[PDB]
Amino acid sequence: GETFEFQAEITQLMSLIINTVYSNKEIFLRELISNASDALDKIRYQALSDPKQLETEPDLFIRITPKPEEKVLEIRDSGIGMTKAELINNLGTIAKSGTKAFMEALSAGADVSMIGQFGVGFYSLFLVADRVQVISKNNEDEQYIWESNAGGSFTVTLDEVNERIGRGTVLRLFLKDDQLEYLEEKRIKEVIKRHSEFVAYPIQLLVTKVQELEELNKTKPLWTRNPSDITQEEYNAFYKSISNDWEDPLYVKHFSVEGQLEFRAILFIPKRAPFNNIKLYVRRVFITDEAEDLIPEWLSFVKGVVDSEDLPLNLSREMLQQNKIMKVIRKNIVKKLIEAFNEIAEDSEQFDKFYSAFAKNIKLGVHEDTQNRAALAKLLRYNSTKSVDELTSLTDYVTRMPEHQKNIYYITGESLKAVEKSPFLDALKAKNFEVLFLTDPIDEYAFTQLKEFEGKTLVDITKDFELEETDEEKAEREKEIKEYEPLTKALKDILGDQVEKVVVSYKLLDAPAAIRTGQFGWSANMERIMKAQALRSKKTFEISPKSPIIKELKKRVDEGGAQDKTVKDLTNLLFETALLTSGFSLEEPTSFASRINRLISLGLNID
Amino acid sequence: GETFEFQAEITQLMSLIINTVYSNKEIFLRELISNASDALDKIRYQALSDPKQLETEPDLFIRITPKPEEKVLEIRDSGIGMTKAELINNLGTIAKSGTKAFMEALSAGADVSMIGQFGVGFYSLFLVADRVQVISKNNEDEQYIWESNAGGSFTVTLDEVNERIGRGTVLRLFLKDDQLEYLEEKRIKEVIKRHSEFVAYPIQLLVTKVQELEELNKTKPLWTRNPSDITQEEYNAFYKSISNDWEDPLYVKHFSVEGQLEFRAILFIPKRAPFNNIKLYVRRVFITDEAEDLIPEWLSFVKGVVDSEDLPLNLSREMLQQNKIMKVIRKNIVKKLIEAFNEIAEDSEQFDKFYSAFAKNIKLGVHEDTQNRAALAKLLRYNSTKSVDELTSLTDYVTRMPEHQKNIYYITGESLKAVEKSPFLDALKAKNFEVLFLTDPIDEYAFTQLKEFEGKTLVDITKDFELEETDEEKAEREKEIKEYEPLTKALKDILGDQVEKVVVSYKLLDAPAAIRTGQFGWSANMERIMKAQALRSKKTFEISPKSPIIKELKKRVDEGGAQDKTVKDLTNLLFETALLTSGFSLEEPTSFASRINRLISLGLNID
Amino acid sequence: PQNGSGNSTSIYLEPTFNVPSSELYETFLDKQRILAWTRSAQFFNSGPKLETKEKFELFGGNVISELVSCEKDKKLVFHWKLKDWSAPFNSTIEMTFHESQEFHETKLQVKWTGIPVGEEDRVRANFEEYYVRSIKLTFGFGAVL
Amino acid sequence: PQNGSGNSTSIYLEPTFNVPSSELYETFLDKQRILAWTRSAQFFNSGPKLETKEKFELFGGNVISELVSCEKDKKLVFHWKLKDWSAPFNSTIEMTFHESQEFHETKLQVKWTGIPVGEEDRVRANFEEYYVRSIKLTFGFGAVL
Ligand SMILES: Nc1ncnc2c1ncn2[C@@H]1O[C@H](COP(=O)(O)OP(=O)(O)OP(O)(O)=S)[C@@H](O)[C@H]1O
Ligand SMILES: Nc1ncnc2c1ncn2[C@@H]1O[C@H](COP(=O)(O)OP(=O)(O)OP(O)(O)=S)[C@@H](O)[C@H]1O
Ligand SMILES: [K+]
Ligand SMILES: [K+]
Ligand SMILES: [Mg+2]
Ligand SMILES: [Mg+2]
Repeated sequence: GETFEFQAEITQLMSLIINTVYSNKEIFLRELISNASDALDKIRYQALSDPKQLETEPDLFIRITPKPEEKVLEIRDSGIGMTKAELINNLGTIAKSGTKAFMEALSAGADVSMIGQFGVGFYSLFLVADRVQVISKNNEDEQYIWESNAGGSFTVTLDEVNERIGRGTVLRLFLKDDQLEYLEEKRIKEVIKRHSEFVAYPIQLLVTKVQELEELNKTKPLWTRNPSDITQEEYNAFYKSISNDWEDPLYVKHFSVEGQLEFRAILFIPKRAPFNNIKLYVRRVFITDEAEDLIPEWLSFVKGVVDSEDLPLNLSREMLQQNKIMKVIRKNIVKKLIEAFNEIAEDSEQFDKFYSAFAKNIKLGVHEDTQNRAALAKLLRYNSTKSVDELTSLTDYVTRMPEHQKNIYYITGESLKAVEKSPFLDALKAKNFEVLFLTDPIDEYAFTQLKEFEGKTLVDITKDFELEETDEEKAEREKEIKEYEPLTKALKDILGDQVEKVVVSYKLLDAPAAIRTGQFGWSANMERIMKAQALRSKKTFEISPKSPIIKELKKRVDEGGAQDKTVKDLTNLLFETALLTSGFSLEEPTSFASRINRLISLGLNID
Repeated sequence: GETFEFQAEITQLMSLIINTVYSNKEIFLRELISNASDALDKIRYQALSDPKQLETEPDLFIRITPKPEEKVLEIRDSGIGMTKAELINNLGTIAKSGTKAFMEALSAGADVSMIGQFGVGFYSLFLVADRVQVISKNNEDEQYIWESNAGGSFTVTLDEVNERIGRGTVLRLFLKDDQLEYLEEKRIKEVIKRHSEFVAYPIQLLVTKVQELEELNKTKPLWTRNPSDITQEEYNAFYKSISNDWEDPLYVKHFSVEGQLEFRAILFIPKRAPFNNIKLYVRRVFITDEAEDLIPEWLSFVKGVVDSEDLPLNLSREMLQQNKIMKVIRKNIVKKLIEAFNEIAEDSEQFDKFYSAFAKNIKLGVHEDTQNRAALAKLLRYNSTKSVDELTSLTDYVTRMPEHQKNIYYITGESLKAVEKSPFLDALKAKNFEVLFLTDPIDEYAFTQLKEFEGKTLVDITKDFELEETDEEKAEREKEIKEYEPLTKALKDILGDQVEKVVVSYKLLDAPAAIRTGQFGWSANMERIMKAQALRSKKTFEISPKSPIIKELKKRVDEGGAQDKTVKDLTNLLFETALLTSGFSLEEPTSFASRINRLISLGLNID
Repeated sequence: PQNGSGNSTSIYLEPTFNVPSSELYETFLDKQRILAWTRSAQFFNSGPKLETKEKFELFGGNVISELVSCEKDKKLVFHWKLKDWSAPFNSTIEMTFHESQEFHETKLQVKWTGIPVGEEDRVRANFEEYYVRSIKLTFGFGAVL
Repeated sequence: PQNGSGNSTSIYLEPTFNVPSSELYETFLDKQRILAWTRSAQFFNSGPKLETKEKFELFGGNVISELVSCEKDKKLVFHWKLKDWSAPFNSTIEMTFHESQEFHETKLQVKWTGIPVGEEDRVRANFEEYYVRSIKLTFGFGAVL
């Protein structure tokens, strides 16, 4: 067998890397700024041992000069520069990354991290330009010109016509006739704000007015510092830079993880719900913001950035390959945000503004997420019969629980006024049982999945549920039910199939009758919400044996008026009235209004 | 100036193309099958001129042989094969694509389209394998072995130990110890079902039971044929192959566009709403299904595939670069689907099943889309006072319009029973004006953006709107209003700030009073829907001067009972009763139920 | 080698439904109830419910299921079959009821065997769409969000 | 060269609001109404409404606007300013009312000048969130879906 080294076709590899690698055309600016940043990290590293190399050009900056009169976009940097041998080896060879070679040559204990590791990022500039004119100047060499028209060969010529620069590299990009948009002020600022916003070196842009120098990276990244030394106004300016929001962030959670996977994430909580926002950075370079399994949907209300160095970047640095470390970051983000939510709960003044804007998000997490369902339950705050003045927590609900109460009672509705005076509270108030108030449609969706809190089962009072009772009460209530048995039979066959059964309930002290949904099914509010969604059961008739209306009803039945006209009309009127008090929207509202107009006319002595 | 040809570092280019190009690991199988398909397209092309080249191996197939006892995944193909010179030039050189060179050498008028155009897809197999053993055999050469361990060089040896194959290429992939998942039956079938489902050649998989040959591409793509020759059962099997749905597609729209941009799209309409599905193919090869703006959100209920050849594929063929031709395909998809919707509307029996499942999607398009807002309006079907038996169209609503009606009247509500007997219809029925019935919450969102249909302005009868009237009626109605002016003033200051004004309306013939929302604002149903969303004004009191209740009310006011206890209690009762009839969910239902229990007790002579 | 077909596999799901065992058991047997959450059903027998060893077509005749054995509110075993599948392929699905009186829920542990290897995700994802979410929205046996 | 700042630009939007000109005009002036749809406002004057040449801070003092001229239900001109912007940068926004009685709507043509070049999308996207959708949800001046 004969051995052959692998080869590569150069005339076709250039077309594949330039045209069929990078999706967006504006990515060419991100690679040139990154290369300028890497160059500024080499000369700065040499300044730690020999300051003479830096005194040639002490000002470290990145200057961008658009020229509409010449259709040339110049990008000047004061880095280490490239020698004649480096222009033909590092810049003239595909996949040759001199920046990565400089990283491997660093001493043990260095603190200079660079981005250049592939070696094909320079060729990305030809997406918007036809020919490039790279002007380089190093301390240990002369000033040369690197000119190439994206063909097959490049020309290296001793610079004898351009300006004499001290140190660095100048890149003259002859943009295409159809790519002249990158010479405008708006497009240049857009790419830097998108990809090179947190460069460690000031990026200067020559803006004409009179020509001025515009600093496009005034905001510095805060993930390189400890969260203790960072003040509050610094986090506010950082939030206003990563996001277009105008208000200050309500809360900021800056943590750092080390070990097998290191990443520094600064997560902000806005003041109001924005009804992916987590950006990913790799060494002061924006990668992408389309991470799918990075943060759950119910948690997507927060913003911030995540800087890491172990992310498997692809050739274009526009997306992350399929890996197993993203779910590790996802768990850490959820863990730190839940712990951050507990820190907000420690201050009642701050948690009020947090809950008044992100209540739906917390309740959605209990409905969707299961790993931290019990953890997010500590954040749910609702009103009750004993807390009509403030939003009480589920933990405080257990503290006020008597020794004989073992069920968390709650009630759903459309608003607070519809549940604070509901007749279903008369039974629990007589037994001194606190009942939670639910005013949002998503409240029942959260309790449907929780089902328990600190060993107490969630029980909806609108559903058919039995309450604690003694043998003395059962002996007196059972004999009273059978006396109303002909009445319950009379109320059953009159309504027809509208209800499943007519029973004598003792949980009603003031209302003469009410309607409760069947157990194991949806509630009164749930049926109303499901039928009211723009993108989108069994009832029980209960009567109160202590009200004078029901007492008069059983009298008319015993007289022989089971099919009497007045009894049937009064039963249907009381049935539809109980639907309104229970929260059921009655069908055919004109039949109800017609019966009301009759009683109104009879009240006015109008026959 | 000295000129230097561009070079490439081979030892690093291999690591970049293999590791940092392809996101998913399963993509290695898509490239090998595509290469096998290209090989089967070269020998088949030669069969058109010389059949002797095909008689060596007439059976054209792609055989995949997993071997768990050896950790080797063999992929056999009966293509043209590679000679010794081709294994060292086409397979040994990076970015060298012998398939693309064969395409450029085709004669004028050929009908053989291949996928191989880059020249780096072969190297993708090393993502899951350490060393490869390519066994090739061509007609004009001998059988050789191409072995390479993804290092820096490859070995070419005359095959003298393996089996003697007729013609084609065998690829033995020594998978990694952690990549043994690709040797199972489930993972192999998953990748073919995902990427190589519509290969023009049968893909055989050696499944052990006893070893059998499993055909993984039994379903053939229908976009290569004309839509006329394709029957209905072929479209049903194609829909069940592209999507996991079990039911037959309700409608199929197969069109083809030529010219500056050619693409063949077969779009299916399911039977029910699935509460991106459009796949993109390039020459019988799946590319991606994550198109951002290929189809609007309101139109995402349809499924199907789109085959094109002008898509700017990237190096990994996993996504499409930013371009301007996708919006051209988007307009053609919308145009053809809207025309397809009109074809469904021609058959009343088929449009009933289409509207009963995709009514919300069509109404959402009128609310969201503006370019075809008037076009989608022809598909809206609702009930009316004259169409209580069938869903009438908006076009038929104009045909039944009298010569004096110039406004489309509609009403919103929770269901059909709440709007079919509403008292707001008594005025329009007296004038013989048809009124549309709206039962879905999204109905008002569609009419809020349409605002007009065939020159007729959409008018909601629940809002304050003036109706046609003559000078004779205005002279008799104006003098009657001022007689009820003390009554309207009495009803105003009693309710307080609950209503904005109390006016005497003549649009009520049976109901004594009703509530209508203020103009320019939300309606009664809109306020109920907005407050009932899980993810989330002004009223007018109108009285009827022909009802005996209002006649008795003005009498009590003239007697001196403007602040009488009976009058105030009756006004509040009539006001809340009007809220139920109009569709308003009144607050504090116990205060209403308490007043009903009083009239119930007074009706039973209970003091 | 010889041409044939692949092997079979098995999956296991536990979709929780808020419905008593009496109503949920009759949901998969009452022909009037079946036509509600399926919107397409054709029964061979003219009986009021499903009997033992009774075949019936669902979803436009594409789904072929047969009740081979069933216990009183506790077990439901069907021979599930798809029209796209081959003739020797016959899948068996077992439904076991677990009524929890503490939370008023009901866990329906589904053991589905006989499924082809290339048909795992097709019948599992659709089971949460045509069988789980369909019943939860038609009869209201649980919230969907 | 010298160090300084960039130039300015101008944008034009037409957010349609379902509200009469009377209510919409007073919405941007009534201090009680402004605090509703902004949830944060710092009015320096002790008057019941906004007067000519009156500065007021919005959204936690980050937004600085001043009514320099206003017609009667027809024109609203404000000197909009952001705290993140430089001192010489002062933007001007003009609001014109185009209430229509046939469709029962009102088109508020907004001509916003003086915006920095690197602040176009930041003030345009937020205008549809803090100014357009905020009023449509607080007072109900149009449906949001
Ligand atoms: N502006 C510059 N100043 C100095 N050296 C530069 C400059 N641009 C590029 N280089 C050098 O040229 C080499 C090749 O250029 P690149 O193709 O950008 O390599 P790269 O930056 O490592 O690749 P990526 O895609 O950015 S990881 C770099 O490794 C640097 O050593
Ligand atoms: N199984 C095969 N049988 C015959 N020739 C093959 C086979 N696989 C690869 N080749 C040849 O080897 C060349 C180089 O392989 P590849 O890297 O796959 O090139 P390619 O297929 O054009 O690149 P892409 O990514 O598929 S566009 C191809 O152009 C073919 O001519
Ligand atoms: K290079
Ligand atoms: K190759
Ligand atoms: Mg670079
Ligand atoms: Mg290939």
